Amino acid sequence: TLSILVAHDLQRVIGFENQLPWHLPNDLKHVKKLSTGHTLVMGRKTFESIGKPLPNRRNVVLTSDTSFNVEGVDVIHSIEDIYQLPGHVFIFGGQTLFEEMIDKVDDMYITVIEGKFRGDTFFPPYTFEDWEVASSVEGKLDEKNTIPHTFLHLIRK
Ligand SMILES: NC(=O)C1=CN([C@@H]2O[C@H](COP(=O)(O)OP(=O)(O)OC[C@H]3O[C@@H](n4cnc5c(N)ncnc54)[C@H](OP(=O)(O)O)[C@@H]3O)[C@@H](O)[C@H]2O)C=CC1
Ligand SMILES: CCc1nc(N)nc(N)c1C#C[C@@H](C)c1cc(OC)cc(-c2ccncc2)c1
Repeated sequence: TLSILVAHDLQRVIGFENQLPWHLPNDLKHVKKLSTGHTLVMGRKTFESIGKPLPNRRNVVLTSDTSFNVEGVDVIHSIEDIYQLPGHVFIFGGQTLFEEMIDKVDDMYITVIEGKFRGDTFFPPYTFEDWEVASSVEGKLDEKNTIPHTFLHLIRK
């Protein structure tokens, strides 16, 4: 299985100055649940914005930099290398990788942040005409999660 995993706002904003424009604990819990034991694939900027691999899953970074070798990180150099990864593989970001992979994924796990943030990086446009709603779950609000959000699992038609 090849899946996208993304949090985007109402305008499909995903990033601002190599950070997430929002803090949402629930969505981190969502990601843990979903990806632990599996593989995450990310572009070099996405990785470098955190600088440390996520524990308890396979962290793969795509880059043209042939001297990239962070401990706990496996490296790939082409889009093609993705199809050679065994298991459930999550396209994890960022914008440029999402743009390359959106027409190739089986399904998408989208967290919709029901807000409008300033951004410089965006999830590619998509229409529901192409995607079946497998599930739509409204996120729960509290003191730690103050921003409305919806977990969408979308499967290609
Ligand atoms: N909200 C969310 O769910 C997510 C948001 N983000 C955000 O996205 C932003 C980063 O996005 P973006 O700027 O597009 O960068 P990316 O994370 O997509 O990384 C881009 C880099 O990945 C490498 N790469 C991509 N495609 C290829 C290829 N086909 N062959 C070889 N290398 C390739 C290149 O690295 P190199 O230059 O070294 O060759 C390229 O410069 C950040 O702001 C981050 O916060 C990221 C993930 C999720
Ligand atoms: C969760 C935010 C998020 N939510 C959703 N629904 N999809 C995503 N693809 C991302 C994402 C992402 C990128 C920016 C990322 C890469 C990374 O490299 C492994 C570590 C983290 C991270 C680890 C723990 N705490 C904060 C951030 C985030």
